[PDB]
Amino acid sequence: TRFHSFSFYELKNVTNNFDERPISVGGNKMGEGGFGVVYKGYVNNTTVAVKKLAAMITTEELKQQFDQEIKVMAKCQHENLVELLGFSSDGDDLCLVYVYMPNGSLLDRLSCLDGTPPLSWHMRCKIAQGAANGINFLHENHHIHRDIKSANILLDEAFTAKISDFGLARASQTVMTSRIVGTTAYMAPEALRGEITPKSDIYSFGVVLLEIITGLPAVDEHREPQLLLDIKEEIEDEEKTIEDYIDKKMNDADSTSVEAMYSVASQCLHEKKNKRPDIKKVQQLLQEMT
Ligand SMILES: CC(C)Nc1cc(Nc2ncc(C#N)cn2)ncc1C(=O)NC[C@@H](F)C(C)(C)O
Repeated sequence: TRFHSFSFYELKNVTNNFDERPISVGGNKMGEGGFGVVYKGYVNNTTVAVKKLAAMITTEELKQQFDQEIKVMAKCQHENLVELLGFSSDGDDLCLVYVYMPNGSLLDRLSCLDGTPPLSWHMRCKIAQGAANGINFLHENHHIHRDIKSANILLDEAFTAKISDFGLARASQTVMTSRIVGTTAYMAPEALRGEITPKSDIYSFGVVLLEIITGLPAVDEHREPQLLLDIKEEIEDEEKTIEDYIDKKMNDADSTSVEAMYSVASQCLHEKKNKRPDIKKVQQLLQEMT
C-alpha cells in the first residue's frame, strides 16, 4: 500500500545516468512507450525496472498519469499484476520503480527479441489465462485498464502473466471523456469515440489473443495486411482459415485448442460492446480450452 520514496539522484546512479542505449548494446534501456522509457536498475541488492515518464506530445498531464499509477497501484495488488516498489517526484523528472521482469513483455517474446526461444503453445495458454485473471481482478475492483496490449503484459521467470501500465487506468458500460487516450491498433470502436467502458478492455484482449495465436504484432507497416484485424475478416469471410495463420514457430500447437482460443478472441472482438463476453466468461472459456 504505502510506497518507498526514492530520490532522483539515487535512480540516476542505479541506471548509469539513465543510459538510453539498449541493454543489447551495453545500455540500460529495456523499452519505451509514448509516456516514458523503462531502464534496468540495481537498487539495494534488487534488480529493478525504472520507468522515467517523458513526452514521446503530452504536457503534464504526465503528472496526472503519475498520481493515477500510484493511486491504482496502492489499491490493486495481485498475482497477475506488476508490483510497484517506489517512486520519485523531483521537479519535472518523474520515476516509478517496479519489480524486474526476467522475461520482459509478451510482445517482445512473441517476436523473439534478443534471441529468446519462441514461446510453446503450452506457455501461450498459461499467459492468456494469467492475463485474463489480472483483467478480472481490475474489473472486480471497479477499474478499467484502458491500455491492454501485449507490450503491457509482462512475464516473470516462470512465464506468469503480469499486467502493467496503469497511468491511463480509471475507476468505474457507458462513461464519456473527450481527448482519446490509448494505443489505436488495440483500441475498441467505442474507445476511439470517447466511451470509457470495461468492455473496451475485452476487445483489446482479443487483439492480444490473435497476437498469441499468430505470433504477429497487431499492426506492422511492412506487412500485408498491415493490421492483424484484417486477417480476422479474411477468416470470417472464408478467404483464409485460422490454420493459415497459426504461428509457424510452435510445435506443441494443436488445432483443437488453437481454434478454441480463436473462438474466445472472435467473441472478444464483437463490434457491438454488449455482444462481447465479460471477463469472468472469458476466464471460463480459457480454463475450458485446457
Ligand atoms: C520495458 C519492457 C519491454 N521490458 C521489461 C519491463 C520490466 N518491468 C516493468 N514493470 C512495469 C512497467 C510499467 N508500467 C514497466 N516495466 N522488467 C523487465 C523488462 C525487460 O526487458 N526484462 C529483460 C528481458 F526482457 C530479457 C532478459 C529477455 O531481455
